[PDB]
Amino acid sequence: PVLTQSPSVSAAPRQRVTISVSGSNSNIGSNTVNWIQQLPGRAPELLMYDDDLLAPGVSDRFSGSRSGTSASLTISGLQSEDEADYYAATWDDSLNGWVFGGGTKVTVL
Amino acid sequence: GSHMEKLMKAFESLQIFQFKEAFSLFDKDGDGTITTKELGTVMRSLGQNPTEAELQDMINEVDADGNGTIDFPEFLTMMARKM
Ligand SMILES: [Ca+2]
Ligand SMILES: [Ca+2]
Repeated sequence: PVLTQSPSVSAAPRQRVTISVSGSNSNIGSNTVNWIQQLPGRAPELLMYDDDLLAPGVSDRFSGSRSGTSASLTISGLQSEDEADYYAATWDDSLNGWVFGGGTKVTVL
Repeated sequence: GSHMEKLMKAFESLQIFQFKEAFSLFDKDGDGTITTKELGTVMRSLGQNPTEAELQDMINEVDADGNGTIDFPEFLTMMARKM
């Protein structure tokens, strides 16, 4: 994976969890970040785009940011339905194509 | 702003990611290529029963570099024509 994500995390309901991703000047440094959510046994879906916008239908408990070569997805009030794998995506100007993180699992206690 | 352009680009990245996961389901090796053997396993998970030569022929129709196996970009061309 060209992007590197923060390690998988376990947290209790109502906790704040922040997943981070780290890239390079040519990808996250120059292009906006999308977040993809894959719930257990479901297809991956778009969760956030343009760094900080919610995809249609997505809970406003999610927020995103981008600074330099880093980006982050915050889940403010963690709930059972958030148990999932989260992937970062962006464009890479040097590879002329989409690049991805290796995913971060959120497990809720 | 360019609201619809940004959203449509994001959905393109989600479509590529979805193909990456599909590729991974073919590439049960994880070696980054789809062989006749792996393609055959997927085709028979569907109802189908191709010969090894027919599987090679499916490969050859998208084999751009000519190494006799399918890599991710060639897989994208194969899915383009199907979809
Ligand atoms: Ca393989
Ligand atoms: Ca090939």
